[PDB]
Amino acid sequence: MATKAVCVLKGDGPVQGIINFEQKESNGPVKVWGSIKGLTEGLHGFHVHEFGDNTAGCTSAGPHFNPLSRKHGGPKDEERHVGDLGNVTADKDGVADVSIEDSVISLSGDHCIIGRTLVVHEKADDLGKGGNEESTKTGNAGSRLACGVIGIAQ
Amino acid sequence: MATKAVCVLKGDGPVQGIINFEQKESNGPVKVWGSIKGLTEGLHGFHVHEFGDNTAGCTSAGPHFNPLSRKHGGPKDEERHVGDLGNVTADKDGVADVSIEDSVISLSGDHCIIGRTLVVHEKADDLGKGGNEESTKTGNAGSRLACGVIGIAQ
Ligand SMILES: [Zn+2]
Ligand SMILES: [Zn+2]
Repeated sequence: MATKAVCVLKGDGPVQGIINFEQKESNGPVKVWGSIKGLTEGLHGFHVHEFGDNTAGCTSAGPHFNPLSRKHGGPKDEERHVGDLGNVTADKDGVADVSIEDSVISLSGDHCIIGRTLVVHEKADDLGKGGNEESTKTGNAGSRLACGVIGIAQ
Repeated sequence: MATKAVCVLKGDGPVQGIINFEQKESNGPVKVWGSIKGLTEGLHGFHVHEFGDNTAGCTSAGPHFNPLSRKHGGPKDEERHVGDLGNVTADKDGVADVSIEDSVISLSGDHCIIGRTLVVHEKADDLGKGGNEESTKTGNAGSRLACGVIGIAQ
């Protein structure tokens, strides 16, 4: 069973990064860390999308991974998509040194995110609190700057 | 339980392709089809490798996916790696039309190839019948020309 995964995020602009995942036990959290560069300073939505399909770049990854058909939320919310990892923050150099721990995604089982797509977005995810229709779907995080398929790692 | 998967192959050179996987029954075969271009005319090894890790390009994909610790063979041989999908054939325009049906790989359970890497190789795989060590490991198929993580598809 997988205890590590990795994702190489690429896109058509300056955004690119490598993100690691580790889950030492299948009943425990997944640690998510890595570095993405090229980002405008501040918050960027950071989500696992349903499909690991990059045939049309980031668009073919589909919507946020949402096997329980919930509304969009922030990672601390009970009402959230499985793929709702919230925001990552880039510094004044444009670098996001990601450090997230999440207990809803998994590397095995029904919430398994291996073979799905991680996407870093153009804007802040409002964590489902924006009061418009879009907030309940995407958090108003805007376009997909860079993405990659989440793969099993050694 | 995935029934469809896709893989976008890319590498440092011109080899590019999209390969689709479909498995309508969990205990049934997998259909594998699509097209790779930019290849030299002739046969190229076509394998699922163990890690869906592209951090160092196709090198970080590691060895052929081999959960049952067998020897390398062709896809019709009973002694084979789970990831041994034989050769694809490129025509004079450098295009390989891939169409195979395989009963050893799966899109679910312990042989599951989602999150691993499909790699197209520089030379013909000798199907484990070239009589040196290298043949029983890699089939002497040589360099990795392009690869991608195998992702869940709609
Ligand atoms: Zn969401
Ligand atoms: Zn092999």
